[PDB]
Amino acid sequence: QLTPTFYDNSCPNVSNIVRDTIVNELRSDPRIAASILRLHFHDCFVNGCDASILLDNTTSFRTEKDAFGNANSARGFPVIDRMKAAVESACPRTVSCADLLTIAAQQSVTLAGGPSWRVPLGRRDSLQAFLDLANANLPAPFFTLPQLKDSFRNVGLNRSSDLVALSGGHTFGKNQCRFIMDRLYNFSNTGLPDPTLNTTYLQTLRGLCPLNGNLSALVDFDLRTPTIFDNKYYVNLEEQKGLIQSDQELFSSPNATDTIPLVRSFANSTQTFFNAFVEAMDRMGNITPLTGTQGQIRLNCRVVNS
Amino acid sequence: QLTPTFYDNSCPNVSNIVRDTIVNELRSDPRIAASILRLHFHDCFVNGCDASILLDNTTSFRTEKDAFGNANSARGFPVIDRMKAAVESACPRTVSCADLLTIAAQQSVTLAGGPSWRVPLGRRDSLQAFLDLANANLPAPFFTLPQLKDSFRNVGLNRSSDLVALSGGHTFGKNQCRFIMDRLYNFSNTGLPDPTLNTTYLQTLRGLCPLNGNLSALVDFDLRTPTIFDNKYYVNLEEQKGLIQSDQELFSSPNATDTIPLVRSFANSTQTFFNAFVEAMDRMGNITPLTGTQGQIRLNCRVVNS
Amino acid sequence: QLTPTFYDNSCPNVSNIVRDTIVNELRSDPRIAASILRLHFHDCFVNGCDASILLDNTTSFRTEKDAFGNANSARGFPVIDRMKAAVESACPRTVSCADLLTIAAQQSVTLAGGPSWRVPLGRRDSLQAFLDLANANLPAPFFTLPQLKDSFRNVGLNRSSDLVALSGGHTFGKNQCRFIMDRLYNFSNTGLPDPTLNTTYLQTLRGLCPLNGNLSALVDFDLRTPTIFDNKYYVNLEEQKGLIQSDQELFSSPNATDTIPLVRSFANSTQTFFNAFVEAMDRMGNITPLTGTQGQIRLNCRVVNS
Amino acid sequence: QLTPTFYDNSCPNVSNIVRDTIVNELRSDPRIAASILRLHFHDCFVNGCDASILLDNTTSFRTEKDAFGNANSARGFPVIDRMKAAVESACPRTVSCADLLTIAAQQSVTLAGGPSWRVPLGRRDSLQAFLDLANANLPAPFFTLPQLKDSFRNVGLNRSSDLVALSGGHTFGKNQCRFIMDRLYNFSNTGLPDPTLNTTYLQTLRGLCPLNGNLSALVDFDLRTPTIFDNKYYVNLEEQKGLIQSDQELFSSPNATDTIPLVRSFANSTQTFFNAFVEAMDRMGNITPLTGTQGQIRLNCRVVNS
Amino acid sequence: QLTPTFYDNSCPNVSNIVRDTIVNELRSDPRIAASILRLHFHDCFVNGCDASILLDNTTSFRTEKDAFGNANSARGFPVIDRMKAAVESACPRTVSCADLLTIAAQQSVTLAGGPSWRVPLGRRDSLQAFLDLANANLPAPFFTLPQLKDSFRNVGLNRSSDLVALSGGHTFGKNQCRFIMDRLYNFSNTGLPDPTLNTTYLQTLRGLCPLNGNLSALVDFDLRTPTIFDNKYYVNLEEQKGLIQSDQELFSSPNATDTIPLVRSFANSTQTFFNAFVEAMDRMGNITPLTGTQGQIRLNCRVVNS
Amino acid sequence: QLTPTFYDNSCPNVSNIVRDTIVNELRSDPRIAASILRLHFHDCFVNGCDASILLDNTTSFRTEKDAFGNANSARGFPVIDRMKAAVESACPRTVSCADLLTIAAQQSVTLAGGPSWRVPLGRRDSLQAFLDLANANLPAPFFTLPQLKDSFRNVGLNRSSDLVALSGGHTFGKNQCRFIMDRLYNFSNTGLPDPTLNTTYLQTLRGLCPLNGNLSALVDFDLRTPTIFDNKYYVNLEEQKGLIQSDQELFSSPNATDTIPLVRSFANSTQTFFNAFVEAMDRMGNITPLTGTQGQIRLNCRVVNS
Ligand code: HEM
Ligand code: HEM
Ligand code: HEM
Ligand code: HEM
Ligand SMILES: [Ca+2]
Ligand SMILES: [Ca+2]
Ligand SMILES: [Ca+2]
Ligand SMILES: [Ca+2]
Ligand SMILES: [Ca+2]
Ligand SMILES: [Ca+2]
Ligand SMILES: [Ca+2]
Ligand SMILES: [Ca+2]
Ligand SMILES: [Ca+2]
Ligand SMILES: [Ca+2]
Ligand SMILES: [Ca+2]
Ligand SMILES: [Ca+2]
Repeated sequence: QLTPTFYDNSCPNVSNIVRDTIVNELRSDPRIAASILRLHFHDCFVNGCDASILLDNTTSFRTEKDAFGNANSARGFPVIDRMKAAVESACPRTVSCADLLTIAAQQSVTLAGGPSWRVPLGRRDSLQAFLDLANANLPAPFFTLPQLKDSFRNVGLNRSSDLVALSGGHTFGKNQCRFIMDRLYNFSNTGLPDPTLNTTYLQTLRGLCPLNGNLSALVDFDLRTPTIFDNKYYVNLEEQKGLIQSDQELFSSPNATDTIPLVRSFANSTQTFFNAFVEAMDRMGNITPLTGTQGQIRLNCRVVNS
Repeated sequence: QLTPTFYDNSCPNVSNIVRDTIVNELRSDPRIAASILRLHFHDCFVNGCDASILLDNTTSFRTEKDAFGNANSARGFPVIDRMKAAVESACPRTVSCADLLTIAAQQSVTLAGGPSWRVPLGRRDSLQAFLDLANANLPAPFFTLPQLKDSFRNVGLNRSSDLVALSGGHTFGKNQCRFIMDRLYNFSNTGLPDPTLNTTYLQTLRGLCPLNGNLSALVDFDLRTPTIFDNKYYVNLEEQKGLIQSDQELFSSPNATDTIPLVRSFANSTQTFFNAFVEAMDRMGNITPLTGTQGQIRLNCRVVNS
Repeated sequence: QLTPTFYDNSCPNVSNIVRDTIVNELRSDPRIAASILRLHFHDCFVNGCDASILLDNTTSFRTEKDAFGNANSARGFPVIDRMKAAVESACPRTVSCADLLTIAAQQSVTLAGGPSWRVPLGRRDSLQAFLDLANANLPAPFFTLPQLKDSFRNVGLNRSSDLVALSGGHTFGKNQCRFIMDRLYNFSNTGLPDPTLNTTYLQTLRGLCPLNGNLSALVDFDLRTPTIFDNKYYVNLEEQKGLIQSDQELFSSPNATDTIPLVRSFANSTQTFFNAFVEAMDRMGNITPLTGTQGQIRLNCRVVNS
Repeated sequence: QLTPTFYDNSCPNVSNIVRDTIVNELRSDPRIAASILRLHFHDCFVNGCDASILLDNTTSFRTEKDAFGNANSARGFPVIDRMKAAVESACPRTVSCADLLTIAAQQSVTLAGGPSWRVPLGRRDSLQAFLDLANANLPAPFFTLPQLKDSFRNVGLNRSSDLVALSGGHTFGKNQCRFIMDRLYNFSNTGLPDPTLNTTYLQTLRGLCPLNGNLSALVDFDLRTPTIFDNKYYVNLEEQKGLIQSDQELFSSPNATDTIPLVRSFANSTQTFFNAFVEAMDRMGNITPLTGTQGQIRLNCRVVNS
Repeated sequence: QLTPTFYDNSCPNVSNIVRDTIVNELRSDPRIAASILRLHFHDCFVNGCDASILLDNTTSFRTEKDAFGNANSARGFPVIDRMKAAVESACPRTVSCADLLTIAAQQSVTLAGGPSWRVPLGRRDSLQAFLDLANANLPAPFFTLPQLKDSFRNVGLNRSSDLVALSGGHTFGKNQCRFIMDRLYNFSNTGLPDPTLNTTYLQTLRGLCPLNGNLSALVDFDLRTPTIFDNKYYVNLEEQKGLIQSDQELFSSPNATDTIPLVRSFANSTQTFFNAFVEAMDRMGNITPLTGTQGQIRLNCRVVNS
Repeated sequence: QLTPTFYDNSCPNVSNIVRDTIVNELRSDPRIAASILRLHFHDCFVNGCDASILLDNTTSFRTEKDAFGNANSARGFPVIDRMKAAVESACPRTVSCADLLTIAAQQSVTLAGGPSWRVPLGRRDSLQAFLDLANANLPAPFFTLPQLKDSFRNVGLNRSSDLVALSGGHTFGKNQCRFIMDRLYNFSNTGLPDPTLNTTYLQTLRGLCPLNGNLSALVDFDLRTPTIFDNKYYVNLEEQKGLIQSDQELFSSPNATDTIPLVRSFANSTQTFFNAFVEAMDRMGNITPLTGTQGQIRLNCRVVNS
């Protein structure tokens, strides 16, 4: 039902427009590509990729921007508005916000040096935002592996490769100190740091996130190549250098039987990882989409067309 | 206009409640899933899926339960009342009986081992029952293929796949002897059995439905897997083992030019059949629904809210 | 994702059927093998090998047959229809037109004496034709080397070997006089012939394409073996006997630094060329294919299944 | 590094001298202003504005005058020699040929009625001519929009305004029939004229360039004001009256998403166009200049000082 | 594309492991080396050396073990499983079953005293088994020479040396009486034994395979050195002592014009035969392999990885 | 005497070749761009940019690779050999190793995100390596500011901007712990750390370079953007975060009167820094070059042509 050539006759330049917008932002916000990939992920895990995450509050529904995994964390919204205005100008009423965000996530990966592919298209925009569902569906950094696995399965991403490949999104981007404190100082009430955190790195992290510092300070997800989309994320995991608990568990959990091989496999071959990432991405992009005449094609991503 | 996420913020647990109710019934009535799928079908073919079939007699209108294809045949009503009370208790005045029956039919298929999907929702309940329309719209086992085709077209299901896929509902469930007698003994006044009925099976059927037995005795629609929702129904058709005339005609009628390929196709691939079934089901679920402020959300499925 | 054994259980005889059809045509049209190889190439460069080039005009989309590089040039369509009818007869609804054209191109090469291999299979057919994209993506005979290189890169064929190997398709086949006139008489407004065209050959070409003759008259791409698929194409390039500008530039352009070695290499070893050709062909055959449930398996290559 | 006041103390009268020379030529060759603007453009696109285009053949290097876009097309050289002798007489050894040609191009625009500004100065003259680079860098009338865009980007003119503004140089000047024939009779082998050429104008052009006439006959670039530097060039584009393919594509190409607005914008306001032109011109004038002690200040523009 | 050093950095000990396993088996089953060489041959002739022959039945495909030339004949499977477990233990997920069987066949030859060489590596495992293709591609003992030649050509082994060299695999190993009965008693309905079978040997064979004995009793292929890989196989052919019809025909067929010289040549020089064998083996090992990312690296040779 | 257009007619593709080589290396060694910039610097400071640093030992002279500032520090040599072979293949005997290394250093800067410019060319290669001169001319991390200033002046880089701009090369790249130990623990026998090293950073550095760790472990020169060529290097200096003593002294030395303003100036404007860097680079590239017929054009950078 979704096809990569959906706009080829109706709006042949969409990807160019999306790409130009991102390249442009990158000059002022080098973090933009990572943020955008994350928005798509947060979009798709709550009722599919329907742009529900882009809606602002209304008297009929609460915005997903207030969900626990989005509040004071999700960012990049004005950039999406900018690309939407640009494409409305070129192909009035034709490209939905759901598709736009998908194309943008894909372009962000390629621009950060990752694989290049054409994402299936033709999704439509939701009529409401689902805050409660977002609170229930988004995974948290403190989940154990069986919990992460449960979280992915819940939305239909039932293969270990889905979880392992998609976690590679942590090959760039930033993370707040608040999310790693319980690991640097008192992990799970043991009164000691997380035993799976390499001790040399532990010292560095403590320097970046001092026990009485700013919890909103940012640290890079990938210590090797912080801004390049490549497979270094997996190399770090093998050395016990995954930044957040959910990262390290893919390699260090007693339940990581089925994941350790994929991790090793992705760490050994950039190509194997890229192919896997691309397939996992297209599976995530296919979660319960709105197609045909369901939903709408928003004029502005933040509000339902009236 | 109908969207699968309609209740996601208002009554997130509906499907769970519906599913639990059915699983529970299944312990005492293994036939319940089949019966429920049949109610939805009989609902949708008479003025759309508006729960009109669930209304009991009033002084202003006759119940569809007395229609020729419903009388002493349709069953499962108390189970619908039970799930309705359960959901009224969880989400007072929010889920209509039309939606409830749709969710229930879908859950019955999955629970019997069929595909799993999210049905479009947001239908509303009718204000009256349409007995005459039911007498005119419901197909009968003795219809020829052009008649079955006419019957489906009449309600908008105009593709051969609609008829072939939806007939796969006969992959489980029961059927009364009365409906196959004219085939086992004197078919169409020829004084002989239906030539399209495999002769070995003919003997078995005669053992189950003796010339002077109980016409209400039940036989399984699918001799291979009587209770499992799978594609065996089509395999039987190729061997001349379709139970009722309307089943066998999809493969044996001289007019079965456009249907034979679909039958063969569904018999060869469980996946092809499942996809087809799901699409056909969603097309049937979209017949002239009552949406927006039309119709109502009944407190009890058997009566109009006063 | 694409595998050479895709039809081995479902339609084991496809290649035989394709081969027999071509052998048969060859008796009446000795040019058929060359034409078919060219169709596949023109198919793959416009949204991948999805048989989009085979669709005829509809009210929703214009046919690619009217694209600048196809109009009054592309040929062989009725032969594809013939092989499609033959395979539909043997394996109803199983082999897509995209796969058929790929198998046909490969068989045409082998039958003209080239290498023999099994092409990866499992592609599906597009839902529309892309005329504008064809106008933008197909290379022209007057492109400079950096332009040819840009054209190939654009579709993902980013290696110099891709361009050099695939240009070897000019080892057989015909070309119209109109495409070489600017070279025989007034090259690039210099008022003189192309200095890279051997002068003895120049005289012959002028005899074949007189200044006031028929622009549609045909000349052979390869003067050594016009109909045999071998490496002579490269030997001609070293002697300044490439027929069209884009051919000669691979060896004579000031930017031909990376291509001259491959040309020399392919001219010295039939085996080296064959291996290269085969790999380049499989890379071209892998451009953004439609797989799984995307696109369809057409009953007739010229129209979308309704 | 380049400053508009470079000669203000050393040779305060240069512009006057340049202007007087042009005014004088204009009496005998009304086309001179257009030709001169074109020389500067052809100078700057090949290794920057270094007067490399003005050098005649030597035994060490071939003249750029033989490049494909210059041969039997570029003109105005003796007029440059005349202004050079005049300024050598006033300020011996002080003004380079690169600066002279820049001042001349600017004066030609103003004298034809365009904006007036002071161009940045201080460039120096090259030691050789670059024929191959000229063959690779100069755009041709048959390029598609993505090709024109690629051509400009290649030399550093990376904004759509650069291409759109600078194409306005076609607001005056002449063009040979040979460059529009493929459009009037057989466009891209379609056997039909270019569909983007207004049909009334098509007839006029055919009258000026008969199918068997003189290919060197000249037609005006701008049908509204052939000799006045103004924004009419853009008005013609909106009516499908751009003379050469590269002109019309800025408005009619499927890829003209980012250019159509600029075209419309320049067509609506002479001032907006003038400002844009001036900025684009100064960006082109800044391509990799030779400054300080690099290159030399030629005594005669056609030869390197020995 | 296939290289002998493929595992040298990833799993340097594979050959040692394979060799040790075979040496070990040899103590209990002296026939193991011959059987293994035969498995590789049967693997390669059905869709290339992709380990398709090692897969057991599934509901999606029938095992090739039931093919006419495999049923109650092919053996050695548990030994392959043993070496696979041993190498999985040393280099988890790195060596495919296709490569393993190739290395094993080569080691079996050397261990039986044949030449020693490094086989090209890097093949991958198939996703299905091809029973019908096996029934069509495997040669039978009763084929005439033109039929054997046709059989080899069909898979790409088009030289007479391929057939003659590879038939030398009969220099060791066993054969069932059933395959030589038609020759010892009633050859081709002549009511007489095969005239090309030396009469003294005929008597011995009759003693081993009595007219009413066990058809599964085994006789040695090579009467001179039954277990040593050497050229004696050819010496026997010259004396009319080839055991099965396809063996003797290489020397006695009226069509054996091109083969008789090779036979004589191999009978005269152990070195000439060894070189030929090795080259023929590497050509057979190169039949349509799955490389790069095609196919997979099985964890267990009998089943597809799920 | 040196001109940026030196190879434009003789080997127009050199820069492309150099750039492609580096882009390629970057995939495996992200540190390559930094290393290459450093080689050029070490080349130019010892008898000018004459590629003397690239020569290996001979019986007539010792290699500069053994100089104190090169031994177990300088790297990237095989990459230079690779680009040299590539350009010899395209323009035999035309580009010297001295020019190649200059182009490479410039390309490394741009590829890491720095300015883009065309370096003056035409240098030639030396006939010997100068080890003693290298020992005397290369600056060390422990030099005081007057010593650094003396070192630069000695080779002709007599402006404070030369030292300040060129020190910005430390905006990327790595440095060994051994070079910062005296600063982290016992600075200049004071028994205390360097007072000009920010104390928070001091802790981090100590974590990276423990008092009894590996002296060859690497730390990044720029803590803000370790791999991006930008002006952050200067921002760190103002916060006392220059990594090595010679870095911090430009801002903290009592003699830093003339340098502090430049540091502040470069920290405030990326453009000001880029312009300065480029000019400083071209001044360094002009140190006593071998031109005309002096020196030679090496076939291989490691040895003198014999
Ligand atoms: C194409 C025309 C159709 C005809 C003529 C027909 C006829 C029948 C008949 C006569 C029975 C048995 C009634 C009894 O013994 O009391 C029956 C049962 C059933 N039918 Fe159909 N049917 C048709 C289409 C469908 C469709 C489209 C569906 C649903 C998707 C369906 C689902 C069922 C099920 C599941 C049962 C068994 C119900 C139970 O056991 O309670 N039928 N049908
Ligand atoms: C590299 C750029 C290429 C250009 C500019 C180009 C151009 C052309 C032209 C102009 C013709 C003759 C058209 C006519 O007279 O009607 C032609 C014919 C042909 N081309 Fe190419 N071609 C290119 C690449 C390829 C590729 C990659 C293949 C296939 C692997 C190919 C295969 C053929 C064949 C076999 C013919 C003859 C077709 C026939 O006789 O019907 N070409 N090509
Ligand atoms: C965008 C791509 C461009 C193309 C493909 C192009 C093409 C041409 C052609 C083919 C001619 C006529 C040649 C002849 O008949 O001999 C011409 C003339 C001219 N072009 Fe362009 N041009 C381009 C850009 C420019 C630019 C940027 C300028 C200057 C700012 C310019 C200024 C002129 C002028 C003034 C003439 C007339 C010269 C005369 O009458 O002597 N062109 N151009
Ligand atoms: C002002 C005096 C300078 C001193 C004392 C100095 C010192 C050093 C030292 C000690 C290292 C690390 C060596 C190692 O760990 O093996 C280094 C690396 C580096 N230096 Fe400098 N340097 C100076 C000037 C420059 C200049 C002018 C440039 C170039 C424009 C430069 C570019 C680099 C680069 C890019 C690296 C990292 C190389 C790599 O990662 O391989 N340095 N420098
Ligand atoms: Ca969503
Ligand atoms: Ca990374
Ligand atoms: Ca109803
Ligand atoms: Ca069943
Ligand atoms: Ca296509
Ligand atoms: Ca040929
Ligand atoms: Ca120039
Ligand atoms: Ca004008
Ligand atoms: Ca096989
Ligand atoms: Ca033997
Ligand atoms: Ca030096
Ligand atoms: Ca930096």
